[PDB]
Amino acid sequence: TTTLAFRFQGGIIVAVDSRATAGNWVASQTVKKVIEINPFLLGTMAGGTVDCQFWETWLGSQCRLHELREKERISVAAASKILSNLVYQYKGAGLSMGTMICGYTRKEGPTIYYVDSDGTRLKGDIFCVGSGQTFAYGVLDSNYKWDLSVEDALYLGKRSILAAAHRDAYSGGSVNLYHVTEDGWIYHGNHDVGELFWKVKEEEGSFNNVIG
Amino acid sequence: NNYDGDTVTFSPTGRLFQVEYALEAIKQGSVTVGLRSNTHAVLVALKRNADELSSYQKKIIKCDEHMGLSLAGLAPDARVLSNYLRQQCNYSSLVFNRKLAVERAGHLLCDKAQKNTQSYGGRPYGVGLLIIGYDKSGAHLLEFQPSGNVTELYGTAIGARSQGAKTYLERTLDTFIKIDGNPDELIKAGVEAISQSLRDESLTVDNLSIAIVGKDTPFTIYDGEAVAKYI
Amino acid sequence: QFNPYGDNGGTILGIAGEDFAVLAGDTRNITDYSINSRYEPKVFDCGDNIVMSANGFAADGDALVKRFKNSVKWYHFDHNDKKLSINSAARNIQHLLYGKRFFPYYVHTIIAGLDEDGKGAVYSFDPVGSYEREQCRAGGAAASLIMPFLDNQVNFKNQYEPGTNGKVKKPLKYLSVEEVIKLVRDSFTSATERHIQVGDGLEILIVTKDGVRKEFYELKRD
Amino acid sequence: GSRRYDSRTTIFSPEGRLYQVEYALESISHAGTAIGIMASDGIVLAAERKVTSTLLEQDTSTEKLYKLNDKIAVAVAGLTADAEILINTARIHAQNYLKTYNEDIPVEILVRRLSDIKQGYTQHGGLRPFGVSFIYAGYDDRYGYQLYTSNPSGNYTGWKAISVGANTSAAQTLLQMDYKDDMKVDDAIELALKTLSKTTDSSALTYDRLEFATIRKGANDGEVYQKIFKPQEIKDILVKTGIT
Amino acid sequence: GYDRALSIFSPDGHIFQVEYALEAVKRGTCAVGVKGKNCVVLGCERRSTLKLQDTRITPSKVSKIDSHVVLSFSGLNADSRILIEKARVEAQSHRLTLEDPVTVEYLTRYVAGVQQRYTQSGGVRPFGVSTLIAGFDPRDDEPKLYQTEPSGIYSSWSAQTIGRNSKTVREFLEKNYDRKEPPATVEECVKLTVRSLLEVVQTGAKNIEITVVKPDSDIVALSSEEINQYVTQIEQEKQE
Amino acid sequence: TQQPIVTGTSVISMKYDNGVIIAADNLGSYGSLLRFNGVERLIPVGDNTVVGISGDISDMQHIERLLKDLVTENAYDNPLADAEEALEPSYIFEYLATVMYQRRSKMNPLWNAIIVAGVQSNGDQFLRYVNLLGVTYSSPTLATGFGAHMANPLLRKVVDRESDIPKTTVQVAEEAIVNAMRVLYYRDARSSRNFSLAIIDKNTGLTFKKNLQVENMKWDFAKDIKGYGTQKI
Amino acid sequence: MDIILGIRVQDSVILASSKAVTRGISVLKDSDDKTRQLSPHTLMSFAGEAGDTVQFAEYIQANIQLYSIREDYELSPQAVSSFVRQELAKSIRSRRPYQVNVLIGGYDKKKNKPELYQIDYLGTKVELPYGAHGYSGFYTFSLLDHHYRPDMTTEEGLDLLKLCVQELEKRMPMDFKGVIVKIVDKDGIRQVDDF
Amino acid sequence: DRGVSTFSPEGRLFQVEYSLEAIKLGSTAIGIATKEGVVLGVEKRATSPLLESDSIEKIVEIDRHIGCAMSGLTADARSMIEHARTAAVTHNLYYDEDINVESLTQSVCDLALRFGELMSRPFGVALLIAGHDADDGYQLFHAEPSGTFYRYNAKAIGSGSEGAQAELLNEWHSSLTLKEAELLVLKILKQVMEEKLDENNAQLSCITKQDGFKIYDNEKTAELIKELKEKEAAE
Amino acid sequence: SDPSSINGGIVVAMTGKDCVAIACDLRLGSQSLGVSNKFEKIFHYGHVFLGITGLATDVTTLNEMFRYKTNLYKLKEERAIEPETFTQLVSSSLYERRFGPYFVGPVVAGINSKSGKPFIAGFDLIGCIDEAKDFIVSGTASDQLFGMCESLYEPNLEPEDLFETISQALLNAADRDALSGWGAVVYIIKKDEVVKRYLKMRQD
Ligand SMILES: *[B]([O])([O])[C]([C][C]([C])[C])[N]C(=O)[C]([C]C1=[C][C]=[C][C]=[C]1)[N]C(=O)C1=[C]N=[C][C]=N1
Ligand SMILES: [Mg+2]
Repeated sequence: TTTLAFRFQGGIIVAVDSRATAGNWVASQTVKKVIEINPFLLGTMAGGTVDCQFWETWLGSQCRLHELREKERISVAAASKILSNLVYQYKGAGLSMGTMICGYTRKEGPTIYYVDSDGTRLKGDIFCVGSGQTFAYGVLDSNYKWDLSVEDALYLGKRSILAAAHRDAYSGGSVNLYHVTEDGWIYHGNHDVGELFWKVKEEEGSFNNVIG
Repeated sequence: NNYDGDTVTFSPTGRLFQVEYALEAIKQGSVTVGLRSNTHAVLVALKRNADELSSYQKKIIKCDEHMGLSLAGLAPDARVLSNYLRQQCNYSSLVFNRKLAVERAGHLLCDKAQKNTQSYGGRPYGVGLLIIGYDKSGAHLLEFQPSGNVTELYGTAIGARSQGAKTYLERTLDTFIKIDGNPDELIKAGVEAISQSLRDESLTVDNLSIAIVGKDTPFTIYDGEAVAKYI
Repeated sequence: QFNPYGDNGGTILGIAGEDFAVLAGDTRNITDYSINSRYEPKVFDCGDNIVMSANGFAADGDALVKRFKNSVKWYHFDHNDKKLSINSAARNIQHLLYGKRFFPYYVHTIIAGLDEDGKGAVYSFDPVGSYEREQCRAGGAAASLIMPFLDNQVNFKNQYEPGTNGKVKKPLKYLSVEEVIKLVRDSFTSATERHIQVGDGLEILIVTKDGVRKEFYELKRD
Repeated sequence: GSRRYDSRTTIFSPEGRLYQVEYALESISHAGTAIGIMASDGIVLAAERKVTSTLLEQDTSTEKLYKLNDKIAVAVAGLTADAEILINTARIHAQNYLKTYNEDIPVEILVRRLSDIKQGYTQHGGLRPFGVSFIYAGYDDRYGYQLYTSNPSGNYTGWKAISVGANTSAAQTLLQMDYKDDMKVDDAIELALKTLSKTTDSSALTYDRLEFATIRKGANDGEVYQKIFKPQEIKDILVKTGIT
Repeated sequence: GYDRALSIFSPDGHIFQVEYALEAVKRGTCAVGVKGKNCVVLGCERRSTLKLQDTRITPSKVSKIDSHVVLSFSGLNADSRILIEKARVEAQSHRLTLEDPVTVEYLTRYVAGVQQRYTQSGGVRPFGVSTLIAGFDPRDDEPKLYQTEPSGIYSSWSAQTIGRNSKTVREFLEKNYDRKEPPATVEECVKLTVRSLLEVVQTGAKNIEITVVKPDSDIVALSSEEINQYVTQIEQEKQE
Repeated sequence: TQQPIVTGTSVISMKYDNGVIIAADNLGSYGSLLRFNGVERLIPVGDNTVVGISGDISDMQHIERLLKDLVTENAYDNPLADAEEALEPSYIFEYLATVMYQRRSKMNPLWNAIIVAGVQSNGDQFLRYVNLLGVTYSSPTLATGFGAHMANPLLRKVVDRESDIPKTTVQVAEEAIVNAMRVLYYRDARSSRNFSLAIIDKNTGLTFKKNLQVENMKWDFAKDIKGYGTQKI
Repeated sequence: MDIILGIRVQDSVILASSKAVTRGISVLKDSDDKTRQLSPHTLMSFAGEAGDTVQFAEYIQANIQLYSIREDYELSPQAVSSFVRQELAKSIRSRRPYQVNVLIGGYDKKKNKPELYQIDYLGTKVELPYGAHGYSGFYTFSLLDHHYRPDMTTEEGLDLLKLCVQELEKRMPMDFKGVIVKIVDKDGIRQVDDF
Repeated sequence: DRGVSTFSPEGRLFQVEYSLEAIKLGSTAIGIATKEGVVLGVEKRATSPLLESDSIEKIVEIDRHIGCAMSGLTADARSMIEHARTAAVTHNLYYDEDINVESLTQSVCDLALRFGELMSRPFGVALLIAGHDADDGYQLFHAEPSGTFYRYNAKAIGSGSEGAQAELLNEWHSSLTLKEAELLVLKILKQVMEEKLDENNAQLSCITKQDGFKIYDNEKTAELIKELKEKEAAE
Repeated sequence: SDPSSINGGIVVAMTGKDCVAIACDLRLGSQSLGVSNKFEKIFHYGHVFLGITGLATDVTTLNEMFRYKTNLYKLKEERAIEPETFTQLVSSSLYERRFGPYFVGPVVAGINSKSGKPFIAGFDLIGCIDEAKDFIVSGTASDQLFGMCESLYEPNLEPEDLFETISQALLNAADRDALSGWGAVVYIIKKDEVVKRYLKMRQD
C-alpha cells in the first residue's frame, strides 16, 4: 500500500494506490483506499482491509451526528480524535490501521492528521503511509513546495504513488487522486499504472533503466 | 374500588379489576372478525381513522409466512406481543427447522400475559388478538385475551359491536366451514360477517382490511384497491 | 488443543453482466483427502433477488447465510416489506462479519444480483468484513487458478488489436448470459483438472429482472 | 405492594421546602448547644453535654467534640450515632487526599465533601437524612483559621463566630454583640463560656457538663496544635474566667 | 435500588414536583443577568439576615465553570453544587475530546439536560434551582446569556432575572433595556445591573455582588468599595 | 477445550429406495485399551429417527439425555405428539447441529461426530452428518472416522449418485452395510466384532437389530504367510 | 518516544525533549512537541509507547485543569507530582498499563523554588536537580555530575544543556532531530525558539 | 398512592391521559403535506420581550430527509430527538440508505410506553414528524406519548389544535402547491395565536426531495406574511 | 525482569540494651544506571519505624498506605500504634495481596512505650513474620548482611556501641553489592530519644 497526503497553497492533495494482497497473491487491483467521510472530509486506508473501511464509515456517522447536534461543521481535529480515541480503546486487541484524516475548515484551514492503531495521532504537513511509503517520500521531499499550483500538486501526488507502485511489490494497480478545498473535495480520476508508467516514462524522460 | 389500585390485588369476590379494566380497552377498539374453513383461514378488520386528514390505523400484523394476527385495543401492546410471536416463530425455524404450531403460539402468548397479572409494578396488556394460521394440522383460528385466556375457534369477533358478527358466524357455522378451495367465497363470508357490526358507516376502499392464509397461500394482507373487489 | 476452524474446500465464482448476474459454485464438500459429499449446495437464494455464497469453513458459511437470510426477513418486518437492495445487503453483511472481527467467520463471501438501475452487480467480502463491488470475482480454493483467466477473457487484459502492435487495446464489448456461462463452465472444468478439492458438480444461479434461475452441470469425480 | 408504606423522604412541599430536612432541623434544635469562635491566633470550640448524671464516666466520654485530623476538628449537634457515621467518612476522605497529593486536605474541600453526602440523602435514595449539624474548626496554609457549619440540607457556610443546636437565636445575638475582629484566643475562650453560661437551660454551668477544645498556633513555632480539654482543665478555665 | 416515581402527571396535566421546585427558586435570593455590547454582567443578592459571616471563605454566588463561562443561580444552595460540579467536569471532557472549549449554548444545553433527566427518573426529585449561564464562545466577541429551570427548558436572554422579587426587577429591565442600543460599555452595563437590584435589595452595602465577564477569558469580581461607588452615584442622580 | 477419553469408533449409513440404514459397533475404547464391550451407540428417537454417534462417550451420554428430554418436551401441551406434530428427523438434526456449533463457538465442544438417519412425514429419506466443529453435510452414503475412508468407497459402488437410490433395495443395502462392518473389523484397530444395525423404512417402520456379529471372515490364507521376506520355514 | 531531559537551576526548571517521531522505518515528523502544560507554573514532558504517551498526558492535564477551576487555586508541583505518581502506580497493576515515563518541572510560587520530579511508568518518583529517561541519562549524567552547581543561572543551565545535546548528537545511533526546550519559572512557561 | 402503569375503569392508562393534558397547554404546531413537499410551522410564544426569540428551537432536523416539530413540555423532546437522530444515522450505517419516515416514527414511538417502577413517567410532548422517502413519498406523522402514531395529510397540535384542525379540514385538497401550503400554515397560526403573528414569534420550515429539510429565515418568512396580508385584503 | 532487584537497596535492624537500631542505604537505580542517592527507605509512624526494600514504586505506595492506616488507627484508638501491633498490620496488609503481591522486604523496629522492651521484625513479600531477638536483614545484599550480622553481633550492646556494629554491618555488605550503596543512614532508637546519623561511604 502507498497512501500520501500533503498541505499546500491550494489546499490538500490526497493520492493512493489500489492493490490488495494476501501473501504473494494479488487479491484486488481495484480497491478504493480513499474513504469519502462526507463532502468535506477524506480518510486514507492502509494496513488491514476491514478495520479502516469499517471504522472510517463509522467515523462519518459520528461526524454527521455532531453537526446535527451542534449545527456546525466538525473540525478535522475533533473528527480525527474521535477515531484515535476509539482505536485506543481497542489497543492490544489486534486492529491494524494507518490513516490520514484530511479536511479544510475556516478555523483550521487545510489540516491533515495521521491516525494509527497504536493510538498515535499526529498533525502534519506531509504524510506517507504503507509498505511503499519510503519510495513516495523521496519524490515528495525533493519536489514539494508550498507555492505549487493545483495542477502541479496533483501531478506530484500521482508521480509519487507511481514511484512506489514500480518498486514496491505490494503497491500498484491504479492511482486515485483527490483535491481538498474549503468547499469540499474533488475527485480527479482513476489512473491505471500500466498505462500511466509508459506515459510518464515517455513524456518525463524518467525510468531510463526500464526498456520500452 | 379499594382493590383496583394494582394487578397484585384480588377483590373480596375473587376478581382482578386491573385485568378487567384492560379487557375494557378491547371493547372500545374497532371491530375485527376471524373465521376459517378446512383449507383457508381469514381475518377481516375494520380500520379506524382519527379524522378525514388522517390515515386509517393498521389492524393486521404478519408474524410468519404461515401465521399472523389482527388487533383490537392498545396498538403498542399488539406490537410488543406480535414482536414476541415473530421471535418465537423464528426460534422454532432456526433451531428446530420447524414451523411453529398455532396452538403452541397461543400457549406462549397466554404465559407471557399471565406474568404481567401476578407481579407488582407491572400492568396487564391492553389488547385482544385474533391469530390465524396454517400448520401441519391444517387451518386454525385463535382468540387471545390479556387475562391470559386463549381459545381455539372456527370463527369469532372482538372489539366494539362485535356481538353482531359473532351471532352471524354462529348461524353460518355449517356453511362457511365447508368453503374449501375457494378463497374468494370465504372472504365474502367474512366481509358479510363484519357488516353485521357496522352502524352509520359502511365499508370503503381505505376502511377495509383483509388477510388470508391457507394450504398453498402465504399469509398476505390486502388493503386499498385490492379489497374493492369485495366491497 | 482444540481447533475451532476447519477447511471444507470448494470454489465459487461471481460475474456481473449488463442486465444480469451469475453466482456459480462447485458442489463438492471435503475434509483433508476425503470427500464428504459430491452434492452439497453452496450457493443460495436469499430472497429479494439476491444470491449468496460463503465459501471456506462450512460451519461458519452456513451460520452466516442463515443469519443474513434472517436479516432479510426482519428488514421486511421492520420497514414495511421494502425490497432490500443489493448495496444495502452488502453493507449489512459487513456488520455481520465485523461483529466477529476477533473470532472471524472463516469464509470468503460473495453475493450477486441487480442494482437499483437494473444493472448486474457482484459484491465480494473477506472474512473480517471488508467489501467492494466488482465486475468479476472468484473465491475459495481454486480462486488463484480462475481469476487470471477472467482478467484475460472478461476484461481483455493484455489483449490488443491486430496490426497496431500494442498501441490500441481490445475494446471492452459486453457479454451475453450465454457467453458468461461458457466462461464459467470452462473456468470450473480447468480448475477441476488441476485442483484436487474441485469437482463432482457445478451449480450456477442466474439472476435477472424475471427472477432467479438454476443450471446444473456434471464435473469430473476423481 | 410496597408503595403503600413509603414515606417519600425526598419530596418538595407545595411551598418548595424539603419536609424531612425541616423536621431534621427541628430535632437538632433540641440538642446541646455548640459554639465556635474564630480569632486571629486560633479557634475555640465549646459545647454543652446534655443533662448528664453523676455516674457518667466523663474523662473517657465523647459526645460533642471529635478530631477529623491533626488540623481539623468538629463540634456535633444532633444524633450522635449519625454524626459518627459521617465523622468516619470525613476521616477517610482526609486520608485519601493526603495519600493522593501528599498534602493535608484544605478545610473547605473536606467540608464540601461531607455536605455533598448530606445533600444526596435529600435528592435520591428514599432514605431519611442525617439528623446532624456540624461546626468545623480547622487550619490550612491557604485561608488560615476557618470556621464552617453544615446542616441536614447539605448547605454549608463560613463564620467568624457561630452556634448550633439549642438556643442559637439567643446565642447568636450575644456573640454578635461582644465579638470583635482583632480578638484573641484567650478572649474568645471567655466569650464562648460566657455565652453558654447565659443560654444554658441548666441552673449553673459546671465542668462536668462541658466539652471544650482549642486550635492554636500556640505550638512551638510555625505549626498547629489541637487541644481537647480534660475535665480538670475545663474546671480550671471556669475558675480563671470567673464563672465558678 | 429506590425506584419510586416521584415526578408524575396530575389530572390537569401538571407535574407538581417540577412546579414545587420552581417555588424553591422563588424563595432563593435574587440573581440578575445583563449583556452589553462587549460584556455580560451577573448581579446577585446577599440577604443581610446573616451577619458575623466570614465573606472570605463563604461560598460565592457566582461560579466559574471554565475560564470563559460563569454560572449563577437562585434556589437550593446544596442542589446548585451538584449542577456546578457536573458542568465543570463536562467542560473539561469537551476540551479533552473536541480540543476546543465549550460554547455557552452547549454548556447550557448540558446543564438543562441534567435538570430534565431528574424530572423523569425513578427515585429522584427535580433540582430546586434555576441558573443564569453567561460568557463568550471561543474566539468570539458576541456576548451570551442563557437561563435554565428545573423542568429542563432553556433559552437565550438579552437580560433576565430569577429568584425572589424577580417579577419586580424584570419589570424594571423590560422598560430600561433597549435592544437597538444595549449598554455600550462595562460601566453602563454594571450601572444598569446595580440599578435593577436596588429596586429589590434593601441596603446597597454588602448585599450586592457584581461579576463582570469580558471576551477572551477576562472575568473579574468587583469589591465592596467599587460597587459602593455605583450605589452612591445612582442615588445622587435620583435626588432630582 | 478438552481431550476425548472413552471413545466410540465408526458410524456408517446409506440410503435405499424406501428408506435408510445405519450401523455402529458396541465398543467403548480407553486409548488402546478396549475397555467397554457393551456400549450402544445407535439411539432411536421415536419410530422414525435413529441418531448414530461416534467420539467421546461421556459427551454421547449427554446428547442421549438431551434427545430423551426433547421427546418429553415435544409431548407437553401437544395433542398431536404421536401424529402430525411428532418429532421429525430434520427437527432432531437441526437441534443437534445448533448445539454442536454453539459449543464449538464457546471453545468447549461436544467431542463427537453424529449421523442422523430417518424418514420424514412425506416418506422422504433423511440422512445428514454433524460433528464437533458444527460442520454439516448430506450424501447418499455417510460415515464417520475410519468408515469415511473404508466404508464409503464400498457403499458408493452401490449408490454412486441420487439416481441410484430408487434402484437399490433394502436387501442389497443391508448386505453392503454388513460387508463394510466386516472390512472395518479387519482394518480398524479400535473396532469390535459385535455391532448394532437399524433400518428405517417408510412402509415397515423402524427395525432395530442388536447383538449382530461379523461373520464369514477370511483368515485361512494366513497359514501360508511366513517371515517378512526371505524366511522359508 | 526517545530523549527527554530536565535540569533545575537557581530560579527555574528547564525541560528539553526531542522532536522526532519514528514509525519503524521512516521518520514521520521532525517537529513534535512532547510536552503538556498542566498548570500556569507546571510543565510535564513525556516519553514511552505510542498513543499511551499523549493519552496519559492529556488525561493528567484535564484532571489538573479541573482541580484548578473547582478550587480557583494552582496545586503545588509536589502535589501534582504525587497525583501523577499515584495514577501510574495504579496503572502498573491494570489490565493494560500505561507505558509512559514523565518529567514534571514546576515553579512553586509559595516557596519561591523551582522543582524537578522524575517519574517512570511503574510510579517511581524522585526529586532531582537534573534528570532523564531512557538511554539519555547514560550519556548526559557524567557531564551534569561535573558541571551542575545549584546556583547556576538560567543562561548557564541552557549552556550545560547544549553540551548534553551535543554529546547525544555525537554518540547516540538514532537521529532525534534536535530538541524543543522550555523554561519554567516565576513568570510561567516559555519556549526557547532558537536551539 | 397508586401505580404509574395503572388502568382506569374505562380502560385507559391514567398517566398517558394526563400527559395529553400537558400537551394541550403547549404552543401550537401545524403540519401540511403536499405532492411538492411538507410544511411545518410553530408558535414560539416567548414569555417576555427580553427573551431572544431566535433561541427558541421548536422545529428540529432529524436527518436531511426528515424534520420534526414539537408541542408541550419541550424539554422532554430532547432525548426523543437524540434517539431519532441516532436511529436515522445508525440505519444509514447498517444499510447504506435513507431510513423510511414511518420506520423512524415507529422507533420514536417505541420509547413512549417504556415507563414504570426505564423512565419514571411518559413524555409530556407530542411530535409532528415530516419527511420524504422513495417508497411512500412526502409524509406527515403525529407521534403521541401513548406510543400511537397516525399519518396525516394535515395536522395541528397544541392549545389551538381543534380550532386549527377544523380549518385544515376545509382548506386541504390533494392538489395544493408548496407556496399555497406555506400561506395556509401562516393563516391558521395567525388565527389561533394570542399575540399578533410576525417573523419573530412564529417559524416556518419545509422538507422537499431536492433540497431536504430547511428552517426558514426570518426575512423569508416575513415576505410570506406580507404576501398573506395582501391576498386576504384582495377580497 | 525480577521486580525485587530492579531498583536495589538494603535495610538492616538490630537490638541492644534498652535500645534498637535500624539502617538503610540511599541508592535508587534502574538496573545498572544509578538514578538517586537520596532515596531513604526508613519511615516512621509515631515511635514505630519501618524500613522497606524492593521495588521502589511499592516502597513508596506502602509507606503512604501505612501512614494512611496508622493515622486512622490513632484517631480511633486515641493512642500511637505499638511495634507488636503494627507488625500484625503489615502482615495482614501484605497477605490480602496474596496472588498479586507488593514486591517488597519490610522491616519493623521500635521500643514498646509501656513495657520498654526492644522489638524488631522482618517479613517476606506476602506477610510471613520473622521475629528475631538479635537482628533482621533485607534487600539485594541480604546474604552479605547475614554474614556480617552473624559474626559482628553480640547481645546487650550499649546504644553508642550498637551504632558502630550496625554501621559496619551495612557498609561492608553494601560494598559487596552492585545495586546497593550511594550513601547510608542509621537510626539509633531509645525509649524517648532518636538519633539519625548519615554515614560517609564510597560512592561507586
Ligand atoms: B496495503 O498494502 O497496506 C493494503 C491496504 C488495504 C486497505 C487493502 N493491505 C493489504 O493488501 C494487506 C496486506 C498487507 C501488505 C502490506 C502491508 C500490510 C498489509 N492485505 C490483507 O491484510 C489481506 C487480508 N486478507 C485477504 C487479503 N488481504
Ligand atoms: Mg478434482
